[PDB]
Amino acid sequence: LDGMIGSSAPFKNFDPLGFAAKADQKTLNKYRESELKHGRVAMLAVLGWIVQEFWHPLYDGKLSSNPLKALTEVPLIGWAQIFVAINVIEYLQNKIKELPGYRPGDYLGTWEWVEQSDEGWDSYQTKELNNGRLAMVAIAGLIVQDLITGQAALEQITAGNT
Amino acid sequence: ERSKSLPFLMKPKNLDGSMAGDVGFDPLGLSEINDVGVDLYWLREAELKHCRLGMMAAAGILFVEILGPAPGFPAGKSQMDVFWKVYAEKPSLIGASLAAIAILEVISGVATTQGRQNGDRAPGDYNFDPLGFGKDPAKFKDLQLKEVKNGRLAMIAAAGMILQGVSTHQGALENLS
Amino acid sequence: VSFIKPYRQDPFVGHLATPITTSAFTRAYLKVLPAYRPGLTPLSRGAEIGFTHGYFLIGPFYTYGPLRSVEFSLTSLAAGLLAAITLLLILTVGLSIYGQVTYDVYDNALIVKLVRQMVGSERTQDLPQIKGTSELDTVLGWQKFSEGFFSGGLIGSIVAAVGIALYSTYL
Amino acid sequence: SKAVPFLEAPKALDGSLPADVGFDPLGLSDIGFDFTYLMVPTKWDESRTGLSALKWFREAEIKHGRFAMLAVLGWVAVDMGLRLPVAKYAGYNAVQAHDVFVKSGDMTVGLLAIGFLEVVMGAAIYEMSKGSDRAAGEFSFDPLGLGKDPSKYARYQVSEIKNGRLAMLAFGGIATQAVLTNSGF
Amino acid sequence: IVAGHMYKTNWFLGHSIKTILEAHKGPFTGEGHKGLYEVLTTSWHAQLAINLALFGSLSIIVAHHMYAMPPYPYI
Ligand code: CLA
Ligand code: CLA
Ligand SMILES: C/C(C=C=C1C(C)(C)C[C@H](O)C[C@@]1(C)O)=C/C=C/C(C)=C/C=C/C=C(C)/C=C/C=C(/C=C/[C@@]12O[C@]1(C)C[C@@H](O)CC2(C)C)CO
Ligand SMILES: CC(/C=C/C=C(C)/C=C/[C@@]12O[C@]1(C)C[C@@H](O)CC2(C)C)=C\C=C\C=C(C)\C=C\C=C(C)\C=C\[C@@]12O[C@]1(C)C[C@@H](O)CC2(C)C
Ligand SMILES: CC(/C=C/C=C(C)/C=C/[C@@]12O[C@]1(C)C[C@@H](O)CC2(C)C)=C\C=C\C=C(C)\C=C\C=C(C)\C=C\[C@@]12O[C@]1(C)C[C@@H](O)CC2(C)C
Repeated sequence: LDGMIGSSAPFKNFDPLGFAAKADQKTLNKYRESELKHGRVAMLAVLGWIVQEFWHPLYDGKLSSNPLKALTEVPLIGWAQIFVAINVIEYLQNKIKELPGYRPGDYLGTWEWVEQSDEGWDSYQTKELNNGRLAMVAIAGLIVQDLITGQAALEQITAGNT
Repeated sequence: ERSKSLPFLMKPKNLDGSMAGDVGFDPLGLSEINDVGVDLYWLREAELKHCRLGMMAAAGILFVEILGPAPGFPAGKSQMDVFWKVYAEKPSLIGASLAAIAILEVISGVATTQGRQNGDRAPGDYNFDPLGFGKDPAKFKDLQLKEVKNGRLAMIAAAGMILQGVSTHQGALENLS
Repeated sequence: VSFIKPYRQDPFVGHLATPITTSAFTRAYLKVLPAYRPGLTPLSRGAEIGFTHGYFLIGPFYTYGPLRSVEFSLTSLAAGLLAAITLLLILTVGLSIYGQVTYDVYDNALIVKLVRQMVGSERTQDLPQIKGTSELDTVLGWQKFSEGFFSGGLIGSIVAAVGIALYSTYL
Repeated sequence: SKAVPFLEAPKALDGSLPADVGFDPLGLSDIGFDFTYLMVPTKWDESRTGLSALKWFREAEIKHGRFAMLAVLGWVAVDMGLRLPVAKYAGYNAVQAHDVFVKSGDMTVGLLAIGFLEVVMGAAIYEMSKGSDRAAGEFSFDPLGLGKDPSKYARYQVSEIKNGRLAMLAFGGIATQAVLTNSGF
Repeated sequence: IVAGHMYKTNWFLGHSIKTILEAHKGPFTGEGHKGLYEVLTTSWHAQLAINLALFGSLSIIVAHHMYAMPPYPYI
């Protein structure tokens, strides 16, 4: 709800509940960090959901193609390694956050090269944000549908449980 | 400013009044093509060649179907299928006719391109007036108009006869009745 | 926008500021590594490097050595551990000779200033010159670095052997 | 506006077109796309200033109205008999005559002839886009001559567009109902 | 045949290779393909390089697909 990147045509500066009208710059940076992290994690989660459903080469097959079921089938020592890798990545991100000129979601340090941003750079950042938002909605829907129905995405669609 | 044939269309720029049969009927503006060696001269020469070929073909079909074939030639009343009967027994006639037409068409193309280049020959002109039917003017324009109209009608007729013979495998007047 | 620019505004260096050389991720990741982590003595840097290196070095020797075993064998583990320790010894010998022939300094970040201020009209290359201002760039610093590498390599190799034995036995 | 009074106007329905009352709730008469490019995909001519979507829509509406009027006349005719004085047209209603005649090679001939006429008059539309003074739906077709007396021409215009709208809706009903006033579902 | 109706030659129709190349810039590539059209229309050696490289690669691909799927009877 500022001159921040992420304002698109359907709803420009979409803050209907006024979360940003009262927040300071630090809280807004925190909100942008949370939104970008959620969007990236959700894009990965949606892609993994679908691909796992129609392709699970690892673990010598097995590891039932329905997600939320393979969640309880991974050896639980591979879960620990994924957890530790995510933790090390976020430790590195925390270290990045104290670098001078840091921008909320910018872990590549594009502020080093991008002074006086263009419209293409802002448009690409907005594209990433919008894809992340769509993936957040999609992954929430995926998890809820798999919980209530018990079938996965391409399985529920194939049968016709819509 | 509006074409005489199509009042809802502006006058085609390249068709003023000169050519016989000109009524401004160029809805697609094909007369303005000036590429791939195609222009108004080439289009008019092609139209006149088509007119003459269609006139000859329609006259031949009607003659053979009405008055019958010449002695020693096959019958059948289907002109699109009697060709293969002639070729089955007199292939040399067909081959010689094809070679003659090929040579005459090479000459025709050379003449068309030359007359287009050093403008001295009107499109479709081959100086073929052995009987002197079009020597004087004020009759040449009327003869050109008659030839163009008859040739367009015979073009349409000959295309119709070709399609009818290919599809129905019957004679033209056989399809008529 | 352009994501490649001359390094530090010098178009004549043989280097470029690409999204890999000078990215914030690269900065933080290289600044958390023992070789560049702030607040570490050269002995601590050497110890951490040796620990990590012995830890991942025992792996290939134990797994693919001349005395492998598809099951767990104490002889295979001992062979891999000894090979890793001897390789660490060879690396420590290389470090020692490299430091012996490279530096002649016992306290850096000062001698450079002393010869930039109080003149250096001597045989040079010890008073003047002096490449690098890190504590690793001294005779004393590199000696402690090699000592730490060697001790940490032994400790990390032993720890990795213990972990391998535990994983092969209790899993 | 004069219809749907709680909406002022689309933007381009000033009144320069006949049969204008202002009814356009969706604002379809403001699309910036020049639909002549659906015919000539490129600008082609440097003098092609462009054709407003409103004029293209008016031409389409007039053409639709004429098509629907002739269509309802034909569909009503084949419900009450009235077959062509020739064989192979016996009785097969209107819901089935279309397919049986598409089979018998003459609907293709009709398609070719209608396409020829459509191409000529679409060349007229393209010239209008180029900037000819010809108005939408004006093919200068007044053979019998009941088109003089400009007041009569304007009245007949509004009449033709209103009748075309009525005929469009009536044909939609007739084809949807499979005829009820003269036949059964 | 469809692919042959792509580039603008003599009518107001088709593509200009100069306009296509000059529009393909990027953050990592500076000016992008600007000037490549002038390079490939003024240097026979550049055209020979591209054509010969792709031609040899095509020959190797042909060699593979030949034995892989024998296209001739009794070969
Ligand atoms: C939130 C992300 C996420 C999570 C938690 C999982 C979780 C899981 N996946 Mg998976 N997957 C994901 C995304 C994810 N996936 C994506 C995006 C793809 C497409 C390439 C796949 C493709 C995939 C296949 C083909 C298979 C799994 C399988 C599995 C299961 C076993 C773990 C495994 O072998 O992973 C394997 C994961 C991969 C091969 C690809 C992971 C690539 C990661 C997500 C991208 C890089 C991450 C990086 C380290 C951190 C980002 C850096 C920066 C942005 C900060 C487990 C339930 C296996 C299974 O049993 O299926 C039922 C299996 O066979 N996944
Ligand atoms: C939208 C107009 C339209 C269309 C598509 C048809 C279609 C049809 N009618 Mg038909 N009809 C119409 C209007 C129409 N009618 C009108 C308005 C009347 C009353 C005058 C009739 C009276 C009528 C009778 C009496 C019969 C048919 C029949 C038929 C069918 C057989 C014809 C056929 O196979 O195609 C042939 C091809 C076409 C119909 C395409 C039309 C091409 C025209 C001829 C080109 C010229 C149009 C004209 C010049 C427009 C002038 C405007 C402008 C130039 C100024 C066919 C389904 C016959 C049948 O068996 O039906 C069950 C039948 O017996 N119709
Ligand atoms: C480069 C060139 C010439 C030239 C040049 C020059 C030389 C350089 C000089 C100038 O400077 C330029 C230029 C361009 O003019 C081109 C040559 C022309 C071509 C390419 C010739 C094409 C002729 C094809 C024809 C005319 C075939 C017609 C077929 C029929 C079939 C008849 C049937 O009876 C058959 C057989 C079976 C029956 O069941 C039924 C049917 C189907 C009706 C009707 O007849
Ligand atoms: C080309 C030709 C015939 C070609 C026929 C062909 C290809 C047919 C081939 C086929 O049928 C076969 C064979 C077998 C079938 O299974 C296959 C096909 C293909 C169907 C005849 C030319 C025939 C050519 C002829 C008759 C030429 C006559 C020339 C004369 C009279 C010249 C006179 C002059 O030369 C003088 C005397 C003095 C000069 O100064 C002035 C003039 C006037 C020029
Ligand atoms: C829906 C429709 C029109 C709807 C109009 C509406 C809602 C208008 C509403 C308003 O006016 C009111 C009420 C009041 C105004 O103040 C406000 C508005 C809003 C303006 C037309 C459908 C129109 C639908 C049509 C025309 C469908 C035609 C289908 C045909 C002709 C099929 C032909 C065949 O060929 C096949 C396909 C197969 C062959 O085998 C058989 C046959 C049958 C021969």
